[PDB]
Amino acid sequence: SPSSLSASVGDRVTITCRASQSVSSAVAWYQQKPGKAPKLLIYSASSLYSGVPSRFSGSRSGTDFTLTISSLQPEDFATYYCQQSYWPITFGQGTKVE
Amino acid sequence: RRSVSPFVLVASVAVFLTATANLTFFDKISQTYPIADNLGFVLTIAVVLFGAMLLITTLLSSYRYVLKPVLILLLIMGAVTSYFTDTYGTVYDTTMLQNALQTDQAETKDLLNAAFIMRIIGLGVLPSLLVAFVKVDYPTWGKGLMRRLGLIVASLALILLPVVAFSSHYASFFRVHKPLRSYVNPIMPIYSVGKLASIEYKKASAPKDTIYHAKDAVQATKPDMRKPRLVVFVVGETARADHVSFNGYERDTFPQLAKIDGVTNFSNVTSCGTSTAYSVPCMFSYLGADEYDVDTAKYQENVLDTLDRLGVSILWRDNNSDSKGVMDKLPKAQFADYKSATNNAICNTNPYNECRDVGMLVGLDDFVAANNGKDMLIMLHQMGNHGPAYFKRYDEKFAKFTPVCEGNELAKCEHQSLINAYDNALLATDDFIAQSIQWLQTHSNAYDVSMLYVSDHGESLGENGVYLHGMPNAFAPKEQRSVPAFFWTDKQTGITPMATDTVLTHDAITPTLLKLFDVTADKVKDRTAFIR
Amino acid sequence: EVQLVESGGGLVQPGGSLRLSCAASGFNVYYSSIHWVRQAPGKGLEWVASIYSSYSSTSYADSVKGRFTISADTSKNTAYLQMNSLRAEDTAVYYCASGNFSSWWSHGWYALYWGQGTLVTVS
Ligand SMILES: CCCCCCCCCCCCCC(=O)O[C@H](CCCCCCCCCCC)CC(=O)O[C@@H]1[C@@H](NC(=O)C[C@@H](CCCCCCCCCCC)OC(=O)CCCCCCCCCCC)[C@H](OC[C@H]2O[C@H](OP(=O)(O)O)[C@H](NC(=O)C[C@H](O)CCCCCCCCCCC)[C@@H](OC(=O)C[C@H](O)CCCCCCCCCCC)[C@@H]2O)O[C@H](CO[C@]2(C(=O)O)C[C@@H](O[C@]3(C(=O)O)C[C@@H](O)[C@@H](O)[C@@H]([C@H](O)CO)O3)[C@@H](O)[C@@H]([C@H](O)CO)O2)[C@H]1OP(=O)(O)O
Ligand SMILES: CCCCCCCC/C=C\CCCCCCCC(=O)OC[C@H](COP(=O)(O)OCCN)OC(=O)CCCCCCC/C=C\CCCCCCCC
Repeated sequence: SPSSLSASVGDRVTITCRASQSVSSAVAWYQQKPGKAPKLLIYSASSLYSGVPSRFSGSRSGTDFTLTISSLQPEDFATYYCQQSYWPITFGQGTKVE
Repeated sequence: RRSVSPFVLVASVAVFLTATANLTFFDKISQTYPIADNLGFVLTIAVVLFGAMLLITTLLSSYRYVLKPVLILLLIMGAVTSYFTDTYGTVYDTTMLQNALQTDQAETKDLLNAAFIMRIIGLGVLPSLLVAFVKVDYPTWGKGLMRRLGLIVASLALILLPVVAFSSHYASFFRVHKPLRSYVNPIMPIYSVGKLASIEYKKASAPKDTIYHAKDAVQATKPDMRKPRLVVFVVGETARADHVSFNGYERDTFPQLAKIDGVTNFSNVTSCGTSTAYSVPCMFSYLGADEYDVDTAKYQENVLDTLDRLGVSILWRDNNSDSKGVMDKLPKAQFADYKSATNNAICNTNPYNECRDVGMLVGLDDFVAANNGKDMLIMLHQMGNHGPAYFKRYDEKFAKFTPVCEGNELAKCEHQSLINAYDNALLATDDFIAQSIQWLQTHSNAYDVSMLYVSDHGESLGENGVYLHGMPNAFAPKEQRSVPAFFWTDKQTGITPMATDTVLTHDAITPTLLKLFDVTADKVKDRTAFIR
Repeated sequence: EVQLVESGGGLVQPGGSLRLSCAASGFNVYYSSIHWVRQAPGKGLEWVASIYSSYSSTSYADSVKGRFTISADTSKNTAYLQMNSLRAEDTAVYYCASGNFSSWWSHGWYALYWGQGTLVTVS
C-alpha cells in the first residue's frame, strides 16, 4: 500500500526505510513515475547513477537508510521505494510527494 | 643458460598457469562482468588468482630436490584439466574425479584425439621440457627458507589485499557467483583430489554392514495363485527428455513406439544426477534425491536386494560400464556383462567393432525357462547416446539423418551435424526398446509382462558452451537432468500408469519396481510412482 | 542498448495459467541477473522471482512460491515465468529487470532497467 509521507515539496526531503538485513551494499532506490517504469536513481545506498546532477544524494545511519534531495523539484513528484537485499529482494511501502 | 633461482622458476610457472590454464574462467569473468565497466574488479581478480597460484606452487614445492618433478606434475595436470574445461566446458568436482577413476580404456580412447594430443604437447609437455632442461642452484637452507617465506607472504598479500580493498565486491562474488570458483585450474583439481581422498578414507573406515530400510517389505501375493510377472527395466544412458517425439520434437526419433499400443511417456522426469555413477545408485536407493549420498550408496539397502530376498530372482545384463555398485550384494552369477564378444553374440556389424544392445536379448529365453514359475526382473543396461562418439552407437540401417559428425571433436562439427548423430543414436535406442517390447509380447500367454525405461542423465550439445555431461548436481544445466521415460505393459495385467503430465523424478523408480510385484514398504510407500 | 520488453498479458481465469517473455535485444548478453517484479493496482512494488540463467539458481517470495516456475531460453535471449493456479490477488503489472556493472569501488547488482509492463488480469 502506498503512503504520502513527505507531501511537502519545495525543500529537502528525507524518507526512511528499515532494513531487517543490514546488507548496506544491496540497498537502492527507485523513482516510479505514475504510469511509467521505475528509474534507478541512487544505488548501493551511497553512490549515484547517471541521470541526475547530485540532486538525490542518499546516505546511511546505522541500520536505517534515508534519501535526501537537495534542490527544488519542479519535475519529479513520483514514488520512491527502498530495496533491501538482492537474494531474495524485498521492497518497502513506497512514498509520495505533493 | 645461467643458473636460475628456484623461486623465479616457481613464479614463472604460476604466471604461465594463470595465463594459459584459466582461459575458460577468464572468459566467464570477462563475459559476466564487462571489462569496460568493471576494470578494477577484473584486475583484482587476476591479481588474486595469480597470488593463489603462486601460493599453491610454493607450498607443494617447498623442498629443493622435488622442485622439478612437482613442477612437471603441476604443468601436466593443469594442461590436461584445462583442455577439457575449455573444449567441453566441464568442471572438476569429487563426483567428476570419481567418474574419471571408474573408467575403462575403451571409453577413454574416444576422448583421445589429435587436437588434445597437440594441445598437451604444446602446453604441458613443451613447458615441461623447458623446466626440466634448465639449471637450478639451491642456496643454503637459511636463505632458501627466508626467500620461501618472502614468497609466501607476497602471495598472501596478493590474495588478501585485493579482497580487503574490494570487500563488498568480493563478498558478493563469493556469495552469489560460487560456480566460477570451480572453473579455475589446477587449484580446483587439487581441492577435488583432497576431498576425494578424505571421502575414500571415510569409506574405508566405514563398517561393512547393511543399513536396512525395508525390513517390513512383504509380498502381497506369491507367484503361485497368480500369473507370474516379468519386468524388463531398461536402464538408459544419455538421452534428453525434449528430444523424443512424444514430448515435442520436429523430427521423428521414436517412430517404432508410436505403432506399439500401450506405451505411455511422461513429459517431466528429472534424474538424480548428471553422471551415471552418481545416478544409477540413486535410482534404486530407498532414499530420495535430497537424502541420497553416493559415498554410502553401496552400503545402504537397495530395492534390488529387497526383490532378491523376497523371492524374485533378478538378472542384470550390463552393456555400458559396470553396475556402479548396485549389483554387489547379489551373487556374481546374476550380473553378466555384455561389453565383450565373449558374451555378446551380436557384434562386428559395424566397422567400429562395437557390441550393440540388441544382442543382449539373445539368450533370455534360457533364463526364462530356468526360472519357469517365479517372478523375474530382467534389467538391461544401455550404451545409449554415450559420447563423445554419438556416431558409433548405431548401425548404418539407422543412418537416416544426413550429414553426421564423424569427427572426434564436438567443437568443430556444426550443431546440426551433431544433432543428426545424436538423433540417430536415439533411433537405435528406440529400435532396441521396440525389440524388447516385442520380446515381452511374445511371452504374454504365460506372464504379465511390463517394461520401464528411464535415462540416468541428459546431455549438453552446445548451449552456453557446455558439450558433455558431468556438471555438479548443484548448478548443472536443465538439459543434463531432463530424461525420457517410457512405460509399456500388457492390456490384461491391470497395471494403470499415471498421467503423462505428472511431475516425477528419479525417486519414483523404487516405488514403481515395488508396486510392480505388489510389495508395500513404509520407507517408500508415500512416494509418487510411475504406476498406480 | 537494453530493450527488455514484456509480452504475454491478457485475460485469464482463476486456476488458469500464463507464460510471459522478456530480455529482447542484446543488452548484457542475457545470462545472469534479470528478475521479475510485479505491482498490484495502486500498490507498492513486490518482488516475485529472480532467475540466474547459467547456474540454474532461482528464488521466490513465499507468497508466489509453489505455483511459479521460471524457465530460460538463452538461445533466443528470453526469460519465461510460468504461472499456475492463479487467484484474485495475482492481478498486477509485471516487469523484468536485470542487474550488472559496478564501475569502481561502487558495487551494484540492482534491478536497474525495466519494461513497459504487461497487465495480467484475473477474473
Ligand atoms: C591452504 C590455505 C587455504 C586458505 C583458505 C582461505 C579461506 C578462509 C575461509 C574463511 C571462512 C570464513 C566464513 C565467513 O566468514 O563467512 C563467509 C564470508 C565470505 C568472505 C570469504 C572469506 C575471505 C577470503 C578471501 C581470501 C581468499 C580469496 C560467507 C560464505 O563464505 O558463505 C557461506 C558458506 N561458507 C563457506 O563456504 C566457507 C569457505 C569460505 C568461502 C570463500 C573461500 C574463497 C576461496 C579461497 C581461495 C584461497 C586461495 C587458495 O571456507 C572454505 O572452506 C573454503 C576453503 C578454500 C581453500 C581451498 C584451497 C584449494 C587448494 C587446497 C590446497 C591446500 C557456506 O556454504 C556452504 C558450502 O558451500 C560450499 O560447498 P560445496 O563444496 O561447493 O558444495 C563450500 N565449498 C568450498 O568453499 C570449496 C571451494 O569453493 C572450492 C575450491 C576453490 C579453490 C579456490 C579457487 C581459487 C580461485 C579464486 C578466485 C578469486 C563449503 O565450504 C566448506 O566447508 C569446505 C570445507 O573446507 C571442506 C574441507 C574438506 C577437506 C578437503 C581439503 C583438501 C585439501 C587437500 C590439499 C591437497 C561450504 O560448506 O554456508 C553458507 C551458504 O550455504 C547454505 C546456507 O546456509 O545458506 C547451505 C546450503 O543450503 C542447503 C543446506 O544444506 O542447508 C543445501 C540443501 O540442503 C538445500 O535444501 C538448501 C535449501 O534449503 C534449499 O531448499 O539448504 C548450501 O547449499 C548453500 C546453497 O547456496 C543454498 O542453496 O546455502 C554461507 O553463509 P552466508 O553466505 O554468509 O549466509
Ligand atoms: C597419456 C595422455 C594423457 C597425459 C596426461 C596424464 C594424466 C591423465 C591421464 C588420463 C586422462 C584421460 C581421461 C580419462 C577420463 C575417462 C572418464 C570420462 O571422461 O568419462 C566419464 C564420464 C562418462 O559418463 P559415465 O557413464 O558416468 O562414465 C563412466 C564410465 N566411463 O564423462 C564425463 O564425465 C565427461 C568427461 C568430459 C571430459 C573430461 C575428461 C576426464 C577428466 C580429465 C582427466 C582426468 C583427470 C586429470 C587429472 C585431474 C587431477 C588429478
